[PDB]
Amino acid sequence: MITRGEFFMIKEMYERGMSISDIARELGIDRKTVRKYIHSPNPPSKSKRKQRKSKLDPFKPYL
DNA sequence: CCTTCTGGGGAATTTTAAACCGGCGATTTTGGGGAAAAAATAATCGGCCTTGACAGCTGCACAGTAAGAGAATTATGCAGTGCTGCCATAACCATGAGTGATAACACTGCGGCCAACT
Repeated sequence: MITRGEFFMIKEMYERGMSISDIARELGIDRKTVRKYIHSPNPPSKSKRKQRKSKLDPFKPYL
């Protein structure tokens, strides 16, 4: 979940010719994570989750 | 008057410094698996801050359009009646097939009789 700026920085510094491992060191990210993000379309910073059960569900129709 | 010393130059050789390229040893990095920790997200909890309402109640008036409710009128479909013709059914006889009936034995249902308890 590296933010827009983090992903932009990773992609740019990698494409400039800078080595990937020291890129990860500089940005404080795991080498596997950085390498995976190298070949990625756009910055991933969103997680989608659907609704979940609550306590007032059985009573909701009655209310 | 003569001899010896020295110096310059061209060629041959040697050594050391520098740079490249290859080989060898070390660390790094990538990938996968397992555990631990952090953070993010959602849900649930308590509580503070702020304000609306409760103060008789709302039914009516006008505007225009549309609908509808009741009564009178009209159209139409059903019904009723008479006369004639055609189709259906019914009546009889014959023959075949199905079912209700009859005999016999076995099992079960109902009515008459005896006994036990209150």
